[PDB]
Amino acid sequence: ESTRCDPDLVLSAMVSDNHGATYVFSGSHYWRLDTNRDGWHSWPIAHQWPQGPSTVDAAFSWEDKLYLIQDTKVYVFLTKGGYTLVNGYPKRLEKELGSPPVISLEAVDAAFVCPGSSRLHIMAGRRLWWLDLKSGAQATWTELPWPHEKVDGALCMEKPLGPNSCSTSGPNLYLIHGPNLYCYRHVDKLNAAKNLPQPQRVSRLLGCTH
Ligand SMILES: [Cl-]
Ligand code: NA
Ligand code: NA
Repeated sequence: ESTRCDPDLVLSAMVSDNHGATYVFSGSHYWRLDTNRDGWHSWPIAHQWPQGPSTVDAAFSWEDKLYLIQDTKVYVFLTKGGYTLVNGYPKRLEKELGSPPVISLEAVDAAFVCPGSSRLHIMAGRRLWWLDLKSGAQATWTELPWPHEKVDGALCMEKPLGPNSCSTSGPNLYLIHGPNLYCYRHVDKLNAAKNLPQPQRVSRLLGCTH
């Protein structure tokens, strides 16, 4: 194969919840990879995020909150006992996270927060920033170097995506672009890299024969 094993499949976001549930988004649908083996059925976003966005451009989780971003709107859900939209959401992104100095963002491509950090990393185009989630809209975005010109989604977590990790100490840092899945051992490796790393294929991750 379905959209899953399609050569034109493009993912739009990745996120994992405080409980260990990992989701990969493709526009208006998603798949759940941390199942056990509950088919490879792709669900429409509303399946679990009843009142969320139509499509997801980026996603992250911090604490017991799961964030979904659509264009310039952010949706924040509590992961108490099922996802509940937070009162007052969604909100303009600048109202929640502030803004980079010289740019006015219209869309965001990827986001991630590594375990045991309150530092949100956000990417748009060939730019990558970090900001402190503890500072709300007053956050200062610091531009970091990296080797990517464009990404589709990102994810930082202790367990590996697929059978093998690329990090012995910290959590695995994953960036996706088109059919590729890249893994970095730490954010510093990401900032220091001059070439991209051998990618793994997303299709294989999605349970395809190739
Ligand atoms: Cl993302
Ligand atoms: Na994205
Ligand atoms: Na993400």
